[PDB]
Amino acid sequence: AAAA
Amino acid sequence: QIQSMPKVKERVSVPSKDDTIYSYHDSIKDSIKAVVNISTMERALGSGVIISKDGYIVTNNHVIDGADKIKVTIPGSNKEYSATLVGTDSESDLAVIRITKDNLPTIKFSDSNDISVGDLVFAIGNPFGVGESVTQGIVSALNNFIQTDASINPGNSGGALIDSRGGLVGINTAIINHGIGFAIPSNMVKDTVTQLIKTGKIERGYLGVGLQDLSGDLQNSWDLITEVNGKKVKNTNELRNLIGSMLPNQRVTLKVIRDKKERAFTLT
Amino acid sequence: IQSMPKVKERVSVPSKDDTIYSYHDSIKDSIKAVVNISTERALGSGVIISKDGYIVTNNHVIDGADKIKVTIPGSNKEYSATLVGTDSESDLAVIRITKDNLPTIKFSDSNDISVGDLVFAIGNPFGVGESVTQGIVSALNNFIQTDASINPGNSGGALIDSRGGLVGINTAIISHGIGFAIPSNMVKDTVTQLIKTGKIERGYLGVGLEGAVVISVEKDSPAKKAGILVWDLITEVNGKKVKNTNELRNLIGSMLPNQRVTLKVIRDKKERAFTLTL
Amino acid sequence: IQIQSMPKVKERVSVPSKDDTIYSYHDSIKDSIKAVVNISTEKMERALGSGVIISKDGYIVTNNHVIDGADKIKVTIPNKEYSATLVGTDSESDLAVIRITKDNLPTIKFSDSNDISVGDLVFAIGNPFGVGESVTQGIVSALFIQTDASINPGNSGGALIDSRGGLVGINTAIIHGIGFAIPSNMVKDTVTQLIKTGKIER
Repeated sequence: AAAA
Repeated sequence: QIQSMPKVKERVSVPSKDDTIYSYHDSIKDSIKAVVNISTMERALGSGVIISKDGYIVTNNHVIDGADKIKVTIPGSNKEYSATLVGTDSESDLAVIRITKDNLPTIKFSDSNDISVGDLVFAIGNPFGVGESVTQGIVSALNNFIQTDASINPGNSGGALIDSRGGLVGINTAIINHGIGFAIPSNMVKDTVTQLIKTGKIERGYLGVGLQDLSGDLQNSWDLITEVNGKKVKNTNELRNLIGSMLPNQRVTLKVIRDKKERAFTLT
Repeated sequence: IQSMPKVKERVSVPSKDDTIYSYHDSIKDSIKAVVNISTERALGSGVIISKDGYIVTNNHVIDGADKIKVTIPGSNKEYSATLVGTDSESDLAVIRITKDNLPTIKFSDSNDISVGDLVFAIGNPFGVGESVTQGIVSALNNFIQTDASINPGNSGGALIDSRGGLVGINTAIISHGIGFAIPSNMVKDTVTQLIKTGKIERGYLGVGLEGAVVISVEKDSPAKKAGILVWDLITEVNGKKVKNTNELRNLIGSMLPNQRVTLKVIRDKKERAFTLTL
Repeated sequence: IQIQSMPKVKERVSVPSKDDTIYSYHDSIKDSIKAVVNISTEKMERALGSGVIISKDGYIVTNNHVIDGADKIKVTIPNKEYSATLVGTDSESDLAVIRITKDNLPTIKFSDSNDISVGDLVFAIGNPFGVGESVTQGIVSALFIQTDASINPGNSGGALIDSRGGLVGINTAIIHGIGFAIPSNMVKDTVTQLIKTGKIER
């Protein structure tokens, strides 16, 4: 649900 | 001034021989051996499709969601195999499981981006681990989701949607009549089951910006917390980053600085 | 007792590794003429008739629509359409858009089709893409019965043959696994009479539910002027005796209006009346 | 993993693309339609179901549940109104045999149901309301015989024919899109005993  | 078709002179049917029948069996005889049953048979749950010689299987996420001891049955044999969960994508309704068997009949993937409406397709499923269950139809509509007038039911869910070559064009997905069913396209299935087998789950990608589309305010046309910006078609940017896959490289486009920015989608 | 020779051969489609079996080439051109009927959310599909801008639909697709809009499948966006006519008794209606060089649906002879003909039901549910269904001709009566799924997306859309020629216009009827469509000969006749006049081939119908019971007598109608009160039971139109309501509605529709007919009414006692249909 | 993709699609095969010819299964199912009768009662919304003629002298097979509870059964051939009589029943197989008093009736020929396979083209013929026939196209889904052709109360007791037009089964409408039918080889044995003896022993 998140990263970069 | 209504245009009209010529008069119908001839009428072509199937072979009119008293000796021969018309069938689709040869076109589907091989793919049926790669569609398996999935149980915990009196009380079964959905079907599945073998995708690897060494024992990897695809099904719907809703087919398996909740079970504790997944068992499969293969066309032939009649022996039950213990299956272990590999991955489960909730958004795509896809899951991968594995059994300990070699030289299994596998299914070959067709390119779901080369199909047209009207293509002959077959929905294969193994609802109760005793035999097959094929339904016939056509590709009704295209895109993300394949609509077909072939019977897609809980018995067929998780099963194989093949073309006339037996190649997998999608995975059946029963949702809740209209006589129209849905199937997850094979290209999407191919990408998901690789990520589920390799990394164990589906890794998306996240920028940290809220997007919106321009309609009347058309002008000339960070990461950790928040932002509310615009972009051209604020639907493709979310798909480009969800496919960006965790910690890659980033490119962007101009407007001003940080918030109230405009991202133009193009290259890498 | 009589049995068949045991089957020896079994033929299929091509099914080569390079080759798929697909009706796409047979349906490719007929899809372009199936547009979407929008209001002001959309709910229906239509077929282009004139090369333009004349479009056929069902009458119940637009019955009570604020503003007709037509999304056509030519990589185009929402056109504006005006009403041309609405034949209530045939569930047909025509609309017109200001556009030329449009794909037109060539009509096929509805009297040539027989049970078992390969047919396809094309629709345009939301203006984003077509919606083809595959099936055969299930039965002929006065509509067409099809086992190809007819749904609200298909309603007013094209029912075609293997050549891509219009054999019917799809009509959805409150949900079975059997769909119905209006024959193409009836559509072509009803559409031409709608683009010329307002299309009408009947007079009054002041009636409703031993013949047919009158339920309502419209104001300023041939039935009221003649003296047909409510609860009258029309038994015989001219000479032919009427069994029920549908039999009576057939006779009044066959008459080209503004012609003289005498009726037989039984309000406890048989009372005849001469009228002039409107 | 090692996902095995298939070759790209190069060519697309359809039906004859001629503008003067249509593709249609009529010439194959026209003869079998003549043998599928309607089954109503004496006391239009009198319909019970359908049946097929199996002998030229008037034998008709149908479902046991179609005629369960009737005065004497009225049969309509695709003609008008013929009185029938019960020859035999078998609720286990859900098959019934009735007889009308006509001659040289259109007969239905039986196919060996042990030769059909999953994927064979089949048509479900039925005479729902005596005013005409109703046919639906599908395939053999599984081997009862499972099919994706429509099997509704109008088809119950009617014919399930192959591409030739021979009987591969008698429809049974079990009140999604999975109809059923009793294989023709079992119908062959059941109607033979129901005509000989009153019913089936076993």
